[PDB]
Order: sequence, then C-alpha cells, then structure tokens
Amino acid sequence: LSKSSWRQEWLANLKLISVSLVDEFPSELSDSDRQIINEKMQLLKDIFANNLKSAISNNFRESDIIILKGEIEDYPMSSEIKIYYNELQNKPDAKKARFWSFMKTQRFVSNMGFDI
Amino acid sequence: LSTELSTEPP
Ligand SMILES: [Cl-]
Ligand SMILES: [Cl-]
Repeated sequence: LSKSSWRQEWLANLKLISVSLVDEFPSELSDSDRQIINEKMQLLKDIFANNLKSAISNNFRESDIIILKGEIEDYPMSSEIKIYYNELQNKPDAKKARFWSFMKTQRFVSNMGFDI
Repeated sequence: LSTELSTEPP
C-alpha cells in the first residue's frame, strides 16, 4: 500500500467508527499543563467529528478508538481505562479497540491531511 | 475495528 491508499482506507473506516476522548489525566500536572492537554483534546474531538466524520461516544467501552490524555502505561492500575485496557489485552478473541495517546492521535490526524 | 490497518503510514 501507498500513503494515498492507506489514507483512503482509513477515511472509509473512520465513517464507521465511534471515538471516545477520556476525562482522566494519568498523572499529577499543573493547572497550566492540564489546560494545554484539554485544549488539544478539544481540537482532536472537532477533527474526528467534523473532518474524519466519526461518531463521538461518551462511553469508552462503546468505542473503536480511545483518545487518552497521556500514554496507557502512565495510567494507574486502579484506573477504569487501565483495567479495561488490561482486560482487552488478555482476551485474544475479544472485540479490539485502539488506545491512542493524544501525541499519537496528533501524528495520526496530521498523516490524514489535518496538520495540528 | 480490525487490527490489520496500521496507525502509522506505509
Ligand atoms: Cl501523549
Ligand atoms: Cl507519541
């Protein structure tokens, strides 16, 4: 596959995908750091809804793509997202969801033609 | 969603 064919296959799939953007910050940050991440998350929500034409879901368990406020390895064991992630990793036959950090999501969206 | 499509381009 070429990058052009890769982009078209993603776009066709994104029309049939539900995306969840989580509330939980994995670690202690300042008010300034949290505001910077939140502003980036809000821009990503708009790109997925308006440009990629995905459905925004409020339930991370009813989503194909999960956008995180950090890396999955950074979330505590007691965290609901971390528990669900661990439960999915153990089941080979389970329905697969992607867990993307907000940095990985920014790079993906830029590779789709929406540079942010 | 299927695991075959990569997040990173070819
Ligand atoms: Cl990140
Ligand atoms: Cl990254």
